[PDB]
Amino acid sequence: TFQGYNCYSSALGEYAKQKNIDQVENIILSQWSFFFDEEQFYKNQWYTGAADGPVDVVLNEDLRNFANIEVLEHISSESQAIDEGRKVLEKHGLQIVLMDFYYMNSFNWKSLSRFNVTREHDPAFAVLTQINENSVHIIDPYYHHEENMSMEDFIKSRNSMTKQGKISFNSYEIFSNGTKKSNIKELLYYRFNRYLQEKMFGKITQFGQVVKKQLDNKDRKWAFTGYNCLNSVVYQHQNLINLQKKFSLEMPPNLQELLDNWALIRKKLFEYYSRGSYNTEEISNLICKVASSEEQFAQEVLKVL
Ligand SMILES: *C(=O)c1ccc(O)cc1
Repeated sequence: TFQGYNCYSSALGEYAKQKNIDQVENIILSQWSFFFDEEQFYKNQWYTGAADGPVDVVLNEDLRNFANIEVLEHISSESQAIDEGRKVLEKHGLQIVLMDFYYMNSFNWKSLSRFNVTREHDPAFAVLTQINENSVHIIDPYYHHEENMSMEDFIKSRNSMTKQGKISFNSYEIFSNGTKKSNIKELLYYRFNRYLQEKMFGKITQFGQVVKKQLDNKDRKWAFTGYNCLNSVVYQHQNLINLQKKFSLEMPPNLQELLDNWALIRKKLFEYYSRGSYNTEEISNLICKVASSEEQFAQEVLKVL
């Protein structure tokens, strides 16, 4: 399945790939973003990484602004959701749905030695491919997993209260109003220019300073949340490496090194959470160092691209 850089972008891109909808994948693969929300940090919601969620509104703006592609949110009800689903499958073949990940658990945490897989009501995305009498078929494109789910579990998952709001059978419809094609260099220039002008590297520094202040926080789950949140940043870095390879782009020479720096930050957050270490000072230092490295990298991308 199409990885994207977050659950929402993975779902849009998987839909786009299966239905050869032009430009959606390229606009996702060329995204360059960082956010930090101190209020979400202290409510242990998804507080950093590529984009606020679960819907990536900045990506929606990019799709409209560059390709004249709209993403329309539909809201439904218990009585109407499945019949509306059948009509969507007849007309478009797929439906992108908001789902409580509590009912999906698409990722094998035991592969990374985490056996205490704490259950959480978190909104995620699935691509619905088939409606049966007592079951549906879904793809979780972010975790490259597909399953048959009972009709009961499907309906429950689409109607549950999560830590990040109330799901009411929400579905996302991508429609092109007249697609403008972009060169990958144009899409990257706009993103890197926006990254610098909005001082997104500054939000990395803020994250670093907040990590330093958790020295004596007895609660460590911010570090697991941070670990999960930063997978989006690793994916954007890998996506840009893949774009560099495909289109023979000129990049500053330290792109792989930056990906490695984010992978190390993630490793140390995971080790801290798992009581492997006691090193918030070290983690905060690495975050503040990568903030400056990312600012410098972005300035150099605008020069050499
Ligand atoms: C994507 O939306 C998503 C949600 C929740 C988890 O845990 C992982 C991925």
